[PDB]
Amino acid sequence: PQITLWQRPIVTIKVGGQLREALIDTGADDTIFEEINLPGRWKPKLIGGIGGFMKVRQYDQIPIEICGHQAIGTVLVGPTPINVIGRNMLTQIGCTLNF
Amino acid sequence: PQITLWQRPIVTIKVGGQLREALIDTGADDTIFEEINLPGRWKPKLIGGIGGFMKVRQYDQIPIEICGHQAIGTVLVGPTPINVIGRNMLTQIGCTLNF
Ligand SMILES: CC(C)CN(C[C@@H](O)[C@H](Cc1ccc(F)cc1)NC(=O)O[C@H]1[C@H]2CO[C@H]3OC[C@@H]1[C@H]3C2)S(=O)(=O)c1ccc2nc(NC3CC3)sc2c1
Repeated sequence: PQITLWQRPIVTIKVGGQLREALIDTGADDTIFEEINLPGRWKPKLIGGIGGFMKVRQYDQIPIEICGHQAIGTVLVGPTPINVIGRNMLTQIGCTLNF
Repeated sequence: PQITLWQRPIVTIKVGGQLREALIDTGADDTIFEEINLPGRWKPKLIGGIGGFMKVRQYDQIPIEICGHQAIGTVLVGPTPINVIGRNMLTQIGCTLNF
């Protein structure tokens, strides 16, 4: 779809067998969710944002469905105030900005 | 223009008579710059992001040029790790997401 920006660009996600909502976030390099339970090994990572840093778990090669489009890639799990779909996944679904 | 997401979507800005670069950030409600000097009255604001909160100065009705497009609106000034153009300005330049 085309999505305008009058409201937060929130879409429906399936990840790890669970359903969530997440913000299409062109300012995010990576994809971050709070309150998901992913399988297998992970690696602790510190990431920076406004406000400072956040410890996350880094999971690699995770399948995700983003508004009906399939992608796989790294998902970070940690205390973000809103789930975000970052460019690592957006590039796989052909998402672009236009003005 | 159309902008893909293989790299950070950074554009050239003029704000307060000064030239800067900033990220087109659909995950940002508001527009934030570090290291700009805006004229006139402002109001202290705490904003949240990953990592926690950040104190900013809130300036209203600030003209900005974003990749050659004119907008006016609220600009927040404070210690962000990267300057961001948020939806308050993106809607005025007709920016949309597409996939
Ligand atoms: C640069 C920064 C913009 C990136 N963030 C993405 C922005 O879109 C976030 C999304 C957001 C919204 C709300 C919220 F509670 C928390 C986050 N917006 C945000 O803080 O907005 C703030 C601010 C703007 O006005 C209002 O709107 C929401 C809120 C309020 C004040 S990030 O979440 O820090 C992030 C994401 C992925 C990522 N991947 C990395 N990988 C490492 C480098 C290789 S580092 C990294 C850092």
